[PDB]
Amino acid sequence: PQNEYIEESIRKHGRRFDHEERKRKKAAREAHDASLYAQKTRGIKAKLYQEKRRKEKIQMKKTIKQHEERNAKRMITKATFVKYERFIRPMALRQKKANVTHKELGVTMQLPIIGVKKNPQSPTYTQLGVLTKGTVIEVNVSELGKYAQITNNPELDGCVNALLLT
Amino acid sequence: RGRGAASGTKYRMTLGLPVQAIMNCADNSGAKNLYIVSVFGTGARLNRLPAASCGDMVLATVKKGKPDLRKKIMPAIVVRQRKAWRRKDGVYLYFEDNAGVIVNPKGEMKGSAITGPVAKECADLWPRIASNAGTVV
Amino acid sequence: SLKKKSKRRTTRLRSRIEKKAAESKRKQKR
Amino acid sequence: PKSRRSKVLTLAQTEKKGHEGKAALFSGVQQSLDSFDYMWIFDVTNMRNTYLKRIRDDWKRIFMGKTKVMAKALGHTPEEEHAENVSKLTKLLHGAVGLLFTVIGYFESFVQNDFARAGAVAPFTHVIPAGPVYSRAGQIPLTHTLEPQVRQLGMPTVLKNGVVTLLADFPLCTEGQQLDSRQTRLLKLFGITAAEFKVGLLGYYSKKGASVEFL
Amino acid sequence: TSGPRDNNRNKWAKKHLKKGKRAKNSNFSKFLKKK
Amino acid sequence: ALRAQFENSNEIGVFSNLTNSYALVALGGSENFYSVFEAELGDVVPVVHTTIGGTRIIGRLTCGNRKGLLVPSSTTDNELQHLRNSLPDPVKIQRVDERLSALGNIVACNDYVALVHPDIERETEEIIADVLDVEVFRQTVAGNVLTGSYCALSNQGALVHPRTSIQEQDELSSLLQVPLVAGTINRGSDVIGAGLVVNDWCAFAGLDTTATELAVCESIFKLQD
RNA sequence: AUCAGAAGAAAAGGUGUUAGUUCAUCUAGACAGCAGGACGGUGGCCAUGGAAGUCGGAAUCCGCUAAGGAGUGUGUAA
RNA sequence: GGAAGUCGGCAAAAUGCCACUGUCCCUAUCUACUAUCUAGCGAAACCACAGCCUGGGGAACGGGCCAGGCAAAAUCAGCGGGGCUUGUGGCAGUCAAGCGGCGACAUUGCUUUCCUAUCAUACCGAAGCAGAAUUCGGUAAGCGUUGGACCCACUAAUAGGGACUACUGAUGAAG
Repeated sequence: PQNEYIEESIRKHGRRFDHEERKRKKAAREAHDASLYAQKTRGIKAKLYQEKRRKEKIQMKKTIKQHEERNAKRMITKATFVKYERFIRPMALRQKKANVTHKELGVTMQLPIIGVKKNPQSPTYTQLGVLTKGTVIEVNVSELGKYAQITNNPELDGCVNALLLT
Repeated sequence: RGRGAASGTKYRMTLGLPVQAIMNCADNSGAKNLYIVSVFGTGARLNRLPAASCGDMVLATVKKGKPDLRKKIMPAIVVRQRKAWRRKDGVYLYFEDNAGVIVNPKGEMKGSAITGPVAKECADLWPRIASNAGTVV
Repeated sequence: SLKKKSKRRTTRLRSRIEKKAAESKRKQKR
Repeated sequence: PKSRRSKVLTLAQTEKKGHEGKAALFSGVQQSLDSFDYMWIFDVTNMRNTYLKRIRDDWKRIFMGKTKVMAKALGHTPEEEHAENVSKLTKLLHGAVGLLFTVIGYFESFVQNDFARAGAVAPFTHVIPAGPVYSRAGQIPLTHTLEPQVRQLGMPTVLKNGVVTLLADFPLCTEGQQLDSRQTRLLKLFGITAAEFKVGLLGYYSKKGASVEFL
Repeated sequence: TSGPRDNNRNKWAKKHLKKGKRAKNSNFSKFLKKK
Repeated sequence: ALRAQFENSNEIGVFSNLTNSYALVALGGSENFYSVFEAELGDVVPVVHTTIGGTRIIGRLTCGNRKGLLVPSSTTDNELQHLRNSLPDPVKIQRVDERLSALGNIVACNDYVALVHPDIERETEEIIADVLDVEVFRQTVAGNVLTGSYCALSNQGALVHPRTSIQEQDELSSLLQVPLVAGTINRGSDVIGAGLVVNDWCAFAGLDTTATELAVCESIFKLQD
């Protein structure tokens, strides 16, 4: 069949006989259906409806609020950066780039980790380059050599989210 | 491709050729041997090696044959059987050797003239084989 | 029962409900 | 949390003044009573706003607002009313009646026809022939392109090859029968101007004469 | 596959039982019954 | 010509047989197939609702003409008795105790000339001449011994493999004393006997046969008049 | 309560019920329900095959007013 | 039928890639012995007391306790059984329901038996769903979820998971 064939069929033969009655009644009874859906359902499907109704309630509150306004083992267990290397540093834990967000600019910039300045946890972590919360790290800011503070936990989040010391 | 274009329906009969069995090539397509690797229409019967019978379709490999027909697993119709099977008429039948023909999935056989006797069952089901059969008893 | 669980809280629950309520009150005090 | 009728809301931003609007209508009624002359009592009828716009054009101001609200503002008792003998005038003062300033001859003679309203009696016995629909009772030399009207009619009409067809002869209206809402709506799609706008000039509350007759 | 426990299989089974299909069981017992 | 199918199979040369004197169709399956044959030949020749050896493939299991009909030794006495009762007197019926039971796949015959799979026994050749009253030629079509299935033949024409050479077509037609055509059927199905059934005035082909072939059979078998 | 009842998910949702708190109109007729009007410049302007308030971008103005939003949706190629 | 069983030619068979074979598909039948019963002879380990089951008893919840289900002598032969958690990341700014500076959603920045949470079969609602085929969702565990080295086919589909007494037959005293 060609192009909008059902539209042609609707035009040349009409829609269903009671179609307006069915859709009007469906448009009439969802108010009762919604409350029945909210009171009988249990579990994840309940919880998703719980949060999405709050979404629409807050939204409808804001659009209506706008309205009168219109009317008015010896191994590393944390992320690392690259005898002294007594412990094992996996290539998996190795981190090279960080998401450094400028304070004044307020833009998260992808910057390579030039090095780790100091680890507040222990000097051994700084020597081993163990990335932790509150550890100072220096990165190149030519495209923006500046220090920054980690605002995230690379062990859990898996991404080096840090804020520039500027 | 199983049970496809086989006209009517096949009565139940004894299972003669399990998986990994050797049959003679029955047509003059150029093949000599066929090797059963799988059987069409087998259910989830635990530890049941699928088996073939007259008028059945099986994935077969030309073990002995010209290299062009080899190297391609494809369905084949088992045209004869050595195990004794009873007709619904009551008489019990059996042939000397297990024979099969080389057929495309649609149902048209790839041969031009089949050799020796043909099972009356497969001639009933498969009109294409009945088109290309020499003697059926 | 008639339910999907047991209403009689086993004495472990009767044990640790009150103490965890006590830790909750201590948390508000802190 | 409570079973109640859900209220529909929109964003028209055209809500009426309510009490202020009633006060404005009362002020306009007082000014109309203070107008120069012609002391008319006639505001509206079954005709649409086009007739009212035409009437307002032939004047230099017909307006009534809420009926019996102007009378209440003036006051039925002669003490409250600024006019004379308004006690009987208020009884006659009802419905769509309002003052004007521009008359008697035009109102008596000029009566334009308009589409009928529900409740009246049909001026004739309109009949719709079967087959393809005739918008103007077969006056087209009323096309059959009424694709959406077929679904919007509800009456014995089916769409055959994209053409609305009345399977059985459906009498639209008959003379002497009360015009139902369905009958009036069906007649709206046709050219049935079964109405005539009238006026009321029984009396005139003249400033000096103060003789509002009951003619 | 429609299972023999299906209410509509059971429903149409009923209507077969109300044709000449069961009539050949009603008078069919009447055969012996006059003997 | 007609487009007809048995059950949902186009190979109506397998499931039925047709000559100038009678029509044999399969049993118990589609009586719609019987209706199709009856619709064109019901008032002219008998239409026998038969089986051969308890099978529906009677078309490929028998060979016959307007004069005589042959059946294999595999046919039962009951089915043979059925055929003789239904068939009229002028048609003779015989049991051919012959090497290759499937007579339809090896023998294609008309009222005057028959073509046989060379690998037949001499007594079979003698009885065919005795019964069919035709000259018997032990030749082959397109290099294939199955004359009956690869050579759909009638009184006014014949069809063979498209592969067979032009000189081979001329030899067969001259030895058959009838025009011949190298055509196809059922969209490349080369089993002409198994797809097309022909008498001297009507012909039936599978539903999957395209219009080009149907025009060809109409031309060669001249059914237009 | 279609599995009621005899601190953890918990924050939120329910056209379930009952009480209160703070605002609204109301015999100048409240809410709803109905009949009817719901207009004329104007198919305002770019935008386009066709966009006429309702595919799409800014105002979005005015005459009658008791009211008609350069328009609330459905819808029509329009 | 001849390695498809099994990690596999383990053990037989074939003799003294081909071929043979009950390893398997799938077991069946036959023979001897043990086995059972009878006459005789006749131990020991072990033994607080005993022996039905569900839940609960802070633990270790048990065989005794509690609350239930229940519960009719005596035996014979087999089998040995004994309130966590989930479907939705981290940094920064913006609102702002509101409360007492936070601030909720949103916005912008970068990087054997059982369970249902149902694969198939039954039904159902939606989708540019023309037909066919299919996608998503709902009720649903009645019923299936295969055969060979991540693969390669079959298949409607090859879904994801939890874990002395009893059991099975045989006699049996008695109102």
